[PDB]
Amino acid sequence: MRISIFGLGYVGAVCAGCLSARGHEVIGVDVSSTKIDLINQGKSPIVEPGLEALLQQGRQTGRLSGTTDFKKAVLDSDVSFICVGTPSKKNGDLDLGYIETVCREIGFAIREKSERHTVVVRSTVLPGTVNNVVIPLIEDCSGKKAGVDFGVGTNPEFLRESTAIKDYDFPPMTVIGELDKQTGDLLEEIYRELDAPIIRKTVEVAEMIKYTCNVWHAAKVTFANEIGNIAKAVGVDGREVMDVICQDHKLNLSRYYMRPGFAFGGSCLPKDVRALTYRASQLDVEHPMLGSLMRSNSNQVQKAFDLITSHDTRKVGLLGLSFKAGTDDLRESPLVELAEMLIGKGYELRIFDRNVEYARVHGANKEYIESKIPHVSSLLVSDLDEVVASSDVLVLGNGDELFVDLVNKTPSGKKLVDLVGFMPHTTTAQAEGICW
Amino acid sequence: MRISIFGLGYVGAVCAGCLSARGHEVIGVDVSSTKIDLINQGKSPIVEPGLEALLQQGRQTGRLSGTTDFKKAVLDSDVSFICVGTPSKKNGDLDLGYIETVCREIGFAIREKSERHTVVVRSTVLPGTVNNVVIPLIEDCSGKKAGVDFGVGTNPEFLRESTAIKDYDFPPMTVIGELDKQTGDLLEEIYRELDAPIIRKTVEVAEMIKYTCNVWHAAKVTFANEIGNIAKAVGVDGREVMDVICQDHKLNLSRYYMRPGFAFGGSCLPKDVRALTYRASQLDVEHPMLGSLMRSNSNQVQKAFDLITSHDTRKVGLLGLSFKAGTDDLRESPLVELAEMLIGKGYELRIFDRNVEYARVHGANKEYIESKIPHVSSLLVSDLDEVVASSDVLVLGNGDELFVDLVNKTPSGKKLVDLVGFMPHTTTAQAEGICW
Ligand SMILES: Nc1nc2c(ncn2[C@@H]2O[C@H](COP(=O)(O)OP(=O)(O)O[C@H]3O[C@H](C(=O)O)[C@@H](O)[C@H](O)[C@@H]3O)[C@@H](O)[C@H]2O)c(=O)[nH]1
Ligand SMILES: Nc1nc2c(ncn2[C@@H]2O[C@H](COP(=O)(O)OP(=O)(O)O[C@H]3O[C@H](C(=O)O)[C@@H](O)[C@H](O)[C@@H]3O)[C@@H](O)[C@H]2O)c(=O)[nH]1
Repeated sequence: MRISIFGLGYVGAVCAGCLSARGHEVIGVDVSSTKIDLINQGKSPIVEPGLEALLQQGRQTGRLSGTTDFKKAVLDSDVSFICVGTPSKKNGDLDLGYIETVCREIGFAIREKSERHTVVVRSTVLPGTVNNVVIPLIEDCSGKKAGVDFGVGTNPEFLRESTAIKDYDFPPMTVIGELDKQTGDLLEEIYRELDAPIIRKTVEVAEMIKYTCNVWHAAKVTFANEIGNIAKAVGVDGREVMDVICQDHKLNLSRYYMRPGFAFGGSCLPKDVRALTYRASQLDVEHPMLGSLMRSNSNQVQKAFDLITSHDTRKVGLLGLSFKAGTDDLRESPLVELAEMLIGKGYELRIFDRNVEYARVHGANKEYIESKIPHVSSLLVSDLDEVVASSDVLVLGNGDELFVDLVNKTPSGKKLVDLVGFMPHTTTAQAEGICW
Repeated sequence: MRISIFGLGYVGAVCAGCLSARGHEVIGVDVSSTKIDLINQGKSPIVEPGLEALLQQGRQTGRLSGTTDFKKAVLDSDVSFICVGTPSKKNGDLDLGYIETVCREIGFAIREKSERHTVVVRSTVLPGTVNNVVIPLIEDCSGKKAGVDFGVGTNPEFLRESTAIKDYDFPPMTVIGELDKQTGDLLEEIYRELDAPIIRKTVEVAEMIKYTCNVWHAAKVTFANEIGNIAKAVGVDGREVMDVICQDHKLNLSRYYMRPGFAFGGSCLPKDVRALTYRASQLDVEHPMLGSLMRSNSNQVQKAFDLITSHDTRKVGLLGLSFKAGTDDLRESPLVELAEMLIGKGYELRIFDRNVEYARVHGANKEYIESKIPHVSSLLVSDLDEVVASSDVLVLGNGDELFVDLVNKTPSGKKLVDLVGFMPHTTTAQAEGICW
């Protein structure tokens, strides 16, 4: 394939060498004469193991070249990858400056070109960028329409500097953001050989996936460092602790706990976050991320409240009260806190929870249910169909399978508020998700 | 084996059932006759799948019994598991009330016992608790000493409510905080048959692991929730986003990024955290956890600085300057930030970095190095031995394998500050770790 690459930095130079190696005709394009000079001499502009050899091979085979002539590069390629920088502005927002000039440059170049050109954004940009910045600019400068007259997609990079070539050859996955099907198919063909999944999504979803990956990496480092600081302070090797945490692939290094949804609760998570942060504090160990968990958690409870009370009706049916489905435990249940907020604000609440109902009459926590929270437990209704029929707003609070049927066959005149993830798709006028 | 379990709540009742199902003769002890009466009837005090059947089996084989008579329980068992509650005090700290009580009971009961008895704490308690609270109480109440007379250890649990039996039967791992080898060996025998590693560590490390696991679980939930909230606000399904993140077992769901150490840097992680958080703010999306990362990160740079400037000497040698070993990239390097802090406070700094030195001669970054960061680059020394010879404090800043030798064979008169994890062991008078 004939490929142009705009930006020969840490990402673009790697893509040029990697694509060159795979048999494609590659034209690297940059504003820096110096970067263009080094590439044409087959030299690495950066220290990245293996890159020079690949640039070398690319020149020797005549498949790799560089230039500042963007118009010619476009003219002589079928697809252009945008790999220019997107640094922070002073305020932390992303600076689209470089993206915009390349978009203008590309737009003007396809204006005179009759063959269908394709533009793929590899540069990391915030959700909405392609739809609100890239496309309007390219369309405006070219006088042609996105998708129809030129292909447009995104293809976020997951390469780490110092292992960039291995990461390219052996990625966790390939992500493609697509508008027109043809560009998606084009990208699929380019990466077909790699031993990894090809994931095709909308452009906005692809952009959000990339950011989430990077912020997750940052969060992991921060977590380890804070745990580490606390360990040292109590006289233990933080590396030793983290080493055993990393041996658990059932809970720790798995997808469990990673579904967006509602606040956590129960008698262990909140209590242990509070104790560990309290100990850190006593030991003068700063811990901003760990110290923010309870606040974020309580914010999630408020968010649910905000959704539920936005419907101009006081009739609410809460499906689930225990902190998780399958248990009767009410200790620090967010659904109990939600219930109390609603009662406090005058809502006509009915609650369904088969486990708590059962425990109310058979078990060891009857006192707590009948005497400590009668204001909540007195609102229990044995029949699910009655909570549903008499309520205007139905909130799926925990994961009881009993609630599936309600979600897929919802009676008329109800508003669903999904805190768990039962809904097959995204928010509609009838049903809204806490994170979808 | 004969075993007594103290506290028949969500944890102990499961342990009682699971232990008896494995042939052990179990005596459950609780202060609540209500729980005790129900267990003797082969009935579960909570709703937990399969517990009743396990409890009835224990009753029908004569292996499971319940009582308020703790003296008899101790006399008639080889080991006592402490599974009592450890709830929050009003200020967030750990409430040790129930633990203390059980410790005095056992101690008294033990004063009599002829055979050596073994006490194992399953309850989640902070590091320092067994040595500063449990042992003193028992020892003082028994008239005996820990280790020689009675066994003592910890054995945290990782069971989840609603799937407690399955979790018990197939745990991620077994963790033992051992003091005397006899206790440890005893626990090993109990858990030998489980298909998962048995990890024996000190009591402090053991407890730190338990707290870390739970706080990690909370952090995962919180991350997914915050990302979910942002996703919803930008118009996408947060679960679809998180679903793809979870398809990456190389970087996302792996141990990568989980070593305690130094701040993160480079031209992507900081920039992307800042951009995402900026956008979230614009969209009125609160994000306390994501919003604390950059502050935690800058705190970690300060911590390293604090370690370094604590030795009453101005001769600092910084080993590593790029944000990562293996690359010359200096963008948002925390090592550069550290250097600038040391320079500003007047230290006499020498810096070694092979990759940055090379880039100063070959590559497209000669400018930033020679004209944007002269005050730092002019401190570069090409010879590692000279940096070591001339410096009093040596900072291991990134993971260059060239630094291994210095750590294993450290010349006399040097203080090491390890920011990455080269040290084989924990902090000493001559070498200190940022998290060990
Ligand atoms: N939003 C969201 N919430 C979740 C998810 N998964 C779990 N939760 C919630 O996290 C909370 C705790 O659930 P879980 O960890 O399954 O149960 P539990 O509290 O019983 O077990 C934890 O504490 C035990 C303990 O200390 O005793 C641990 O042993 C155990 O491993 C758990 O960490 C609950 O409120 C859940 O709803 C998720 O993917 N998304
Ligand atoms: N304390 C600690 N720090 C770590 C650890 N692992 C990495 N770091 C640091 O994390 C930072 C980032 O390193 P890394 O992710 O290896 O490199 P890079 O920044 O080049 O790649 C990341 O951004 C790319 C990108 O957006 O281009 C991503 O593609 C890529 O996947 C990474 O997420 C560096 O400062 C590291 O030193 C750890 O286990 N512990």
